[PDB]
Amino acid sequence: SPLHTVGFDARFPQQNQTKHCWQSYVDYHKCVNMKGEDFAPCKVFWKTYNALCPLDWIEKWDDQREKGIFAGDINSD
Amino acid sequence: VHFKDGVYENIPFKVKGRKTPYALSHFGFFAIGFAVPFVACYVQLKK
Amino acid sequence: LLFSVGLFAVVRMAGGQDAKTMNKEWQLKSDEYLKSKNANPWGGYSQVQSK
Amino acid sequence: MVQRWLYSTNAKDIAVLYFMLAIFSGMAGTAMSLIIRLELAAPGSQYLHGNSQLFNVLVVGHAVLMIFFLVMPALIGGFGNYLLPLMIGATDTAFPRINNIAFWVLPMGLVCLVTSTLVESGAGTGWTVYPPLSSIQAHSGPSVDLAIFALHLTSISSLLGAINFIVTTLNMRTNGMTMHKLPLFVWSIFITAFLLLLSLPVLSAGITMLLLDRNFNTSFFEVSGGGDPILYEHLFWFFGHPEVYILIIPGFGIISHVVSTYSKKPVFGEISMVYAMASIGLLGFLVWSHHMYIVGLDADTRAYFTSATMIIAIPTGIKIFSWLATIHGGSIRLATPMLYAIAFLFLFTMGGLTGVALANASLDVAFHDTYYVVGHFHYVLSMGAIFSLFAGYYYWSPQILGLNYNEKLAQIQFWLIFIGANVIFFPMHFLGINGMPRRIPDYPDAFAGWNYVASIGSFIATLSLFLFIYILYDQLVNGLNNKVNNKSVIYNKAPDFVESNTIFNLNTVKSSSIEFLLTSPPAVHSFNTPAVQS
Amino acid sequence: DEETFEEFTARYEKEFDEAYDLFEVQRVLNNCFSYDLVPAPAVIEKALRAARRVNDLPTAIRVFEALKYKVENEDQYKAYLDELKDVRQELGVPLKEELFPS
Amino acid sequence: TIAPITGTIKRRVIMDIVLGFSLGGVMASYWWWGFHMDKINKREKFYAELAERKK
Amino acid sequence: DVPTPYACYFQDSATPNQEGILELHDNIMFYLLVILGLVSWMLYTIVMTYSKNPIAYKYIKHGQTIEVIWTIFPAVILLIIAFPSFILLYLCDEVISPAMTIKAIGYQWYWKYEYSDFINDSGETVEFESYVIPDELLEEGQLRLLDTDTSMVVPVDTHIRFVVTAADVIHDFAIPSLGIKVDATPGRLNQVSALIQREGVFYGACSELCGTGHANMPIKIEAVSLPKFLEWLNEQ
Amino acid sequence: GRIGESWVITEGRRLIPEIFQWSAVLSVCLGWPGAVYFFS
Amino acid sequence: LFVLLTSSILWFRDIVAEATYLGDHTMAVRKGINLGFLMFVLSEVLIFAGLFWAYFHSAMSPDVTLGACWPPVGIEAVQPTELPLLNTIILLSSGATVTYSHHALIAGNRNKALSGLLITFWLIVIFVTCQYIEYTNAAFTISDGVYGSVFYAGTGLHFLHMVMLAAMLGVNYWRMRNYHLTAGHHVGYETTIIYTHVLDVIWLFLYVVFYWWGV
Ligand code: HEA
Ligand code: HEA
Ligand SMILES: [Cu+2]
Repeated sequence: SPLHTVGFDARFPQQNQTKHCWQSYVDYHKCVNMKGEDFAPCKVFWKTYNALCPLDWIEKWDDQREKGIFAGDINSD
Repeated sequence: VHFKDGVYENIPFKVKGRKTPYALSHFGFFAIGFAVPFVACYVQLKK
Repeated sequence: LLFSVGLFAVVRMAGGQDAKTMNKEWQLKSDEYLKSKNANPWGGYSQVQSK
Repeated sequence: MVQRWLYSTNAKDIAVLYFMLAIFSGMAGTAMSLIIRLELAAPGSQYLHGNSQLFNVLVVGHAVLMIFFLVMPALIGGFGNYLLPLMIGATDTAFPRINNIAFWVLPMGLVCLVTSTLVESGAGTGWTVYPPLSSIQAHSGPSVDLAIFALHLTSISSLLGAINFIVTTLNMRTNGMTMHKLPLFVWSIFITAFLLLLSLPVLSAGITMLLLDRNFNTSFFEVSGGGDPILYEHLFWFFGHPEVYILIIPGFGIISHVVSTYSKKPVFGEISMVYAMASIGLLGFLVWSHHMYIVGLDADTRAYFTSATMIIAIPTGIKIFSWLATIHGGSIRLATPMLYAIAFLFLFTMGGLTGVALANASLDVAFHDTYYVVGHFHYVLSMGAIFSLFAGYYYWSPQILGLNYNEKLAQIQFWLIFIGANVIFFPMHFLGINGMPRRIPDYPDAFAGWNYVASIGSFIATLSLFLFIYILYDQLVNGLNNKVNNKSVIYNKAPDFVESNTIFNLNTVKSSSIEFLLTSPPAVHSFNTPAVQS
Repeated sequence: DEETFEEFTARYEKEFDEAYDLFEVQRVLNNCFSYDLVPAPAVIEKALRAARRVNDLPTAIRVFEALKYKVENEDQYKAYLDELKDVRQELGVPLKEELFPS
Repeated sequence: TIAPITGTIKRRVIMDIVLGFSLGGVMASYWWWGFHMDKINKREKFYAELAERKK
Repeated sequence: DVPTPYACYFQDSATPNQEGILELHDNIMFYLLVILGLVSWMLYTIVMTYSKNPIAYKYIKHGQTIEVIWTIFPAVILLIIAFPSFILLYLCDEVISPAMTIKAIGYQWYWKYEYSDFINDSGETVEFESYVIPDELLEEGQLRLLDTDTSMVVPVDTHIRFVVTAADVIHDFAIPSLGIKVDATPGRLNQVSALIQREGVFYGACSELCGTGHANMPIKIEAVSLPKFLEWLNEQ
Repeated sequence: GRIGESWVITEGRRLIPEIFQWSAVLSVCLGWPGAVYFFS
Repeated sequence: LFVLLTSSILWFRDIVAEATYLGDHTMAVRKGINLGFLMFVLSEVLIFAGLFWAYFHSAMSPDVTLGACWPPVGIEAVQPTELPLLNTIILLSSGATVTYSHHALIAGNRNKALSGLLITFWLIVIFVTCQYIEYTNAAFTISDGVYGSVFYAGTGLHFLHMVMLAAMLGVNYWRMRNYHLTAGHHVGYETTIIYTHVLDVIWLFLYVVFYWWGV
């Protein structure tokens, strides 16, 4: 990471990033679990939920989805 | 209720008394000055 | 001031020893360990405090 | 005979009783703070076997006791109920039952807080009670509930006292007295009472909400359950900062009264700074949030908060220069009130300097929660409250008792507290620049010498408190001797090179009120006639 | 607000017309010397005659040593010397030969 | 016997404030400049090692 | 760097933001010292002159022109000292070309750090533990309250974000050398921008109450060469 | 006269009495470095 | 707790008894006690406002997780709504009919005053009975799993002030039974004239929301 991976902050420049991971993950989940063939439209913001967003919440959501019970206030559809 | 000139009676204590000529109550004040932190330490630990 | 220093001395004497570690040599070892590598800022100045 | 000291319908008995309670709380707090500093004199376990739980228990006891039972009760109650309705010409103050109820609900607070501090679990979160730091999981038992009840009853007492003062000012004004030219003390108490009336209810509501959370086990400010403790954090800030104003502004009024009745000259810009103090009271609700720069607010919000917090800081310097002009061109005497006011103003200038250094938001990132912030507020609160109370006592003891107090003992007392404060507070600059990590029972031994000198200063302060109580004994036992001889100061102000001995003898005091030449407190029926002024 | 200063002077003379003791002399002297204004020889002589209406030589000492040490005024001496010389020669109050050799 | 008087209020405060500002500035600036040149030489040295790290 | 006994100066700067803010604060405290000297000379000369003041003036009240002069002087002074403060805050609050991220969600009474940006071998995250060393465990080679179970490695010469949060109680991620300190609400999430410039070892602590074991919750970080740092993230 | 005696102290407050102000703060150097040398 | 409450009520009735009995009443004492009681009711109003704002502050939903968008859909707990609406509507009717019934009493002080006092007693008895019907098994046990118990807690804490309102009305009636509170230095009347005016405003504020909002 030679001082430049994603450039200037555009997703959310503010220091607080509370409601940041959910929006970055809902679109990825929608693009992934709809046909399972092509992920090109959602293949540009990987570092948004890989580095900018904590991976602990992402893995917790993945485990919750795997076990069939989710903790977040989301919709089934 | 209206018999206080206000020279020495304003203090909420009695100056008179041979057993306590402001010597026993004020020694108790001395004791209670450091009593509460000492007992607070003594309840859980040693001084 | 004299009462302050005398009472501090007597209460310190009555306190007794309460440190089985951190002697002068302990501090010397720690300072040598800290100020031997890892880009030392001119070797530091961490002198041992006192007895 | 006991109704005088239990059902005092007169304000003076309640004033002296509040003074006694506050001085008892203050001496207890000073002794236990000496114990704490002895624990922090050297790293390790020399007198207390570690017990970080106990360490924070006495730390919060220190903070809560001195904030809620030393600075508050006497410093406002005595001066208010002894001057505000007396100088205006009112015969007797109203609502004795309210004051008695406040007094008799106080021991509830004292006993409950003693039990809370003297349980095995105890509450030890410090002056900050923001959950889940103040959660019942760590600090179990009844300590939180007792602390909450003490908070509620103390808030009720202070609010009722402020209401009584406000109604006395609004209704019991004499016919011959304009409102615009009120003395600085009256306006100071007015602003303090209104700020208290607009600040205490918010903190009381927050404390009630926390009590409901702790009792009914609901989810308002806990992190689990979608809670926001930052709401109560903001409530506590909007209490404390106006509460800081509540603690300081009456001290400003007391210093103004002292300098006006001593320097024999008017205060520079008196009406202009009455208007400025009114503006401060009106705008204090806008600079309460300069501590939350790191919580995660927006950059624009940071800019607004910092702009407010250094745009409302000018009147401090305005008051400094106004009192400097008040002591300029006049006669200053080598009396204890002069030196107390001078030391208070100087150390307040350094405290405000440190605060202005803290005013910047960019520097706060590396400066917040460092040692500098705690050093700054210890500076301002310590000197302000302690020196204001000391000056008030040494300036008002012959006013309420009439028995003279030794000049030599007062001067040596001042020197002891002054040198202790300076030796404690000078190294804090180096301590802040190094980054001493706060609230650690076993701190790194690098700061051993500075901790030693701080302990020496604290012990100097404690022996100074012993000198205080011995001076009280000396006054009680030899007031007649002090009146007989010249061992104690007889007159507040020295004559000028214009006055003959007889003329000065029959014109000993030319002040703005009759209190100085009012005889030692008369019976409960005083000021039987209205005060006329032109 | 750079208010008028001769009004207080006229107050001094009207209280002189109502003067009843040395107390009024003390009050007017204190009020006059308190102001930043330097008193002219006319008002100084008026104050001197007010003090002498009771014939109190110590008050003359007071007023003369107050004139000698009223205001620094950038250390004005020669005017003070000549003024004290004339207000002395008008009546004669030799006192500087006693307290000075001390 | 000088009649025009009351012209001393203005300049007293002015000279006092300018003298105070000058004295405070000099007193602070002594140690400020000393400790600042100490810091600046230390920072130049640190920049030297920073450059030599990549050089 | 490391706190030292009887120190007289701030530790070596670790990020350009730190040096900038310390220099601007130095200029601010220069102004503060000169005005404090002003006030001190005022007090000294006034008391020295008036300890023997012959006459007490009584009729100087406002002086409206010069009054408004010293009333508008503090406003322009604070605006002058705030313009550099304004530009410094405007530059610091923004993030310019961040490179990678390190996260620290410490539990109660001890710290936990997360290196999810780097992959250990293939895809999997990097995570380790770090606990305080008490007096009993204080052997020959460890420091009391300054040595932890595992040090925190930092990528030298790399823009780094600090996505910090907590679990139960607010824990303060404090590194004085890097000029970074943010209180981490357990339910919230906060990130700041910084980058280390040199190689060195820095020590920190928890400047926010945790509980019974609040004191023994230190922060021990360090910096090494880039190949060594990459190798450490590879093996761990 | 009015001008010559005006500068007796007006310009004389920069070199005559500055020693008093300098000595009013001399306690720091004698005290704190001395304590540092004593302990260390 | 019961004996402490009885002791407090006994002290209050005793002190009003000496106030009505010792006489020596001027405008000073009447105005002072009226101002003090107005300050007390103002403090009660401020307590009401603070308690209302305690649950009102969830409007913009500034939370971070597990919710942050009221209502936090995902949990189906017991809804507090629709339980106390009968009590609040009957209290609204009583407030509407007594908005100036107290002034009618002070103007007339006749058999119409007796009828007003009797209907006030009957309505407060009905209110306390309808509060007492759901005492233990109202919604559930308050031990765990809180999602919508805040409205119930608010109603429970608000009922207390109505309880002492009924208590003060009863003690006033008993004071009239003791032949002490006549049309002289009246203390019950001087407060009950403005009691409805200071009570209806805050209760309407608490009823327009907290019952039509947050469901
Ligand atoms: C009201 C403000 C105030 C004042 C005056 C003080 C005064 C002092 N404080 Fe404290 N302090 C706080 C407010 C204050 N403090 C707060 C908010 C905290 C943080 C709380 C925490 O987080 O829990 C704190 C914390 C705090 C700590 C941190 C605790 C730790 O973790 O170990 C320490 C450390 O030693 C300390 C020390 C001192 C000392 C030595 C004084 C000395 O100045 C004491 C000297 C005081 C006296 C001189 C009293 C004299 C007594 C009298 C008898 C009065 C007589 C007067 C008359 C009635 C006439 N304070
Ligand atoms: C006596 C009460 C008092 C006073 C007067 C002040 C004065 C000031 N305080 Fe402070 N402060 C506290 C009480 C006080 N403070 C307390 C208790 C805290 C701790 C709370 C918490 O953070 O936990 C605190 C903490 C605190 C912080 C918290 C730091 C952080 O975020 O963690 C900040 C930050 O901005 C701050 C700012 C200021 C400022 C700008 C002033 C200024 O108003 C000072 C005014 C004085 C001057 C103006 C200097 C002298 C005059 C001049 C030289 C005139 C010319 C100069 C200028 C106009 C620029 N204060
Ligand atoms: Cu503020």
